[PDB]
Amino acid sequence: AMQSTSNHLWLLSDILGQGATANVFRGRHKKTGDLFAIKVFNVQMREFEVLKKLNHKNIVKLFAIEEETTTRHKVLIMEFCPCGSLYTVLEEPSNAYGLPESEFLIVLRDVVGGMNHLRENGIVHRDIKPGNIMRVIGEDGQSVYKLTDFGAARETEEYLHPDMYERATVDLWSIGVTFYHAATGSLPFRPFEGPRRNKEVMYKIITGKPSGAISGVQKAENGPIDWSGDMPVSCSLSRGLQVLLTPVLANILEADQEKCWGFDQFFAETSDILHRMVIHVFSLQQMTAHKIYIHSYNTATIFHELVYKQTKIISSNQELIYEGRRLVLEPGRLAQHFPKTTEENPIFVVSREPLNTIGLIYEKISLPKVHPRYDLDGDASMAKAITGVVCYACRIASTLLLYQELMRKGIRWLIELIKDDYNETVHKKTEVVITLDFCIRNIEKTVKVEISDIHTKLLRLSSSQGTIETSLQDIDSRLSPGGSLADAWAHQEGTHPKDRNVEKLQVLLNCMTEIYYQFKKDKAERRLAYNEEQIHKFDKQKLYYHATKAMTHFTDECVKKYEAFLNKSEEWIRKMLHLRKQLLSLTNQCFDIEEEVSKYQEYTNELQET
Ligand SMILES: CCOC(=O)c1cc2c(=O)c3cc(C(C)C)ccc3oc2nc1N
Repeated sequence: AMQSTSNHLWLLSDILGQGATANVFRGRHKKTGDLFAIKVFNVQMREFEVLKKLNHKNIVKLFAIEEETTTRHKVLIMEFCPCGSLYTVLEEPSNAYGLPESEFLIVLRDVVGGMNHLRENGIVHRDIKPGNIMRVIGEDGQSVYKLTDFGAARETEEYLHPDMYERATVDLWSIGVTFYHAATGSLPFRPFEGPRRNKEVMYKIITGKPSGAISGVQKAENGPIDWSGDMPVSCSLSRGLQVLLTPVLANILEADQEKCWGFDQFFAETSDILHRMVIHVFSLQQMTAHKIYIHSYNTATIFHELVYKQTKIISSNQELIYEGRRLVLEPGRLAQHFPKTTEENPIFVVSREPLNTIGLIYEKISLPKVHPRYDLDGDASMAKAITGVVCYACRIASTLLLYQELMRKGIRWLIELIKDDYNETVHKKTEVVITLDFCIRNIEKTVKVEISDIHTKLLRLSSSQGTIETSLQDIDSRLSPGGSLADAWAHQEGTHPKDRNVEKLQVLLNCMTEIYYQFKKDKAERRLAYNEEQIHKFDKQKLYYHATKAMTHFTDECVKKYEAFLNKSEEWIRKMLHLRKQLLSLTNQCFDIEEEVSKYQEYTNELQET
């Protein structure tokens, strides 16, 4: 069967949504064949017309309105979103523990712009949720998010207000729940098992929320509630974004609506975050990657303060390396004039004073046990959770490999940087002995024409200078490829891209995703055949074997060699800082000596009787 209008037609199997006042399917155009969303509604045209006049990038554009053939049902033709809704995107195991940062900033940008455009024209939306946010591919390949379903008539639950759960600011609540869900991959207020079951406990978590906290989870049967005003360790965003995002959520999820943040200050603080640029920085001594969110007009002084807040490194000790060479940021240089940085090519921050080692902080997760009981909904949910765990193992393994590669590149540049400091001091020593060993014979040039006070002390300069000479060659001996500061252990420890460990985990991940997606098809068709049933259980045992092999290769290879590379890197960090301290001493001694040679080059020239 298929219904139609004057210009469109649509089957019934291609159904996307159904209500009591309208029914939404996908359909074509009789004259063009393009795909459109069709809301067959099953006076009121007043608000339909003013909604038809809208035109914004982040709004599902309501095209036209027509009449159906059989019944004169007033239908609405809308824009079709093949990629689905944000709720659909948050169910792919790649986003099980949070969206990527670039996609998260896209969501925050399009949602805020769409809501501002609705308040600007005076349209209210009660339940803003990931289901009401659609995804459409833009002309530049990047996702574009559009709003829909704002205006209906009736007769979710986890996104309601404490005033409303007993059955704008009230809508800003569902925004904070949506943004926490998109950033963490999970709901902020989770009772034990489904919130639909412990609906009475949900009211306890919402109204009894302490100020400043954003999360509350009950991890046991009738147990307690773990509160936190901080993002979980499994969050996909960087700490530079979490520090700017957390106060927004904490002050828009405020219980008493008298102290909600308000949309005006909300739109201002969000636009402040979106107008910022990102600068990738990598702490070589701490082995940590960072993303500094700074405005295009701030100075390098504020940049050093943000690096301090992420690393506890005093701005007076921050020394920067970029593309092999030094990087001196003037205290007034604007941020938009810095060198452009990526995750693969960041700015390296190092301090002359010793720093502790951290590495990568991730939450150790195990595999959940698979239930041999045949259950379409149970195995579909189990497959989703276990595939998201392997996705998390893929992301951590790729991050560990990037850390090791950035350590290898940063260490190489640091050694070639110390080499330049060495060749600078030798150039200065050779610049001052050219007058020391010269003026000492200028003295004896006058002797053959008391004075021993100069000689018996000037010889104490070359005495204290040859000690620097043998101390410089000892420093150079460590910079030799066989010295104590070798560069080969980085090529011997840890994992390399030629190992292709990330590709092996992604291959097992694609097999698990194929099985999970087939389980997603099985859950819909609530009954399977005998042969399809055996295939379902065969692939479930294959899910266990796939994830077991993935976790085994991850811990017994990716993690183990990473810990060995990091542990061997800490002793090289200590020895490197020891060499920089000695070289700085041998450097300043040449300066304190060159002022004495300049002091005695003129004392030997007395006044003459002329
Ligand atoms: C009332 C507003 O609803 C839309 O406007 C709209 C919605 C959707 C979808 O939820 C959708 C879902 C899927 C999967 C569940 C299979 C696939 C394609 C979809 O495409 C959509 N297009 C729309 N225009």
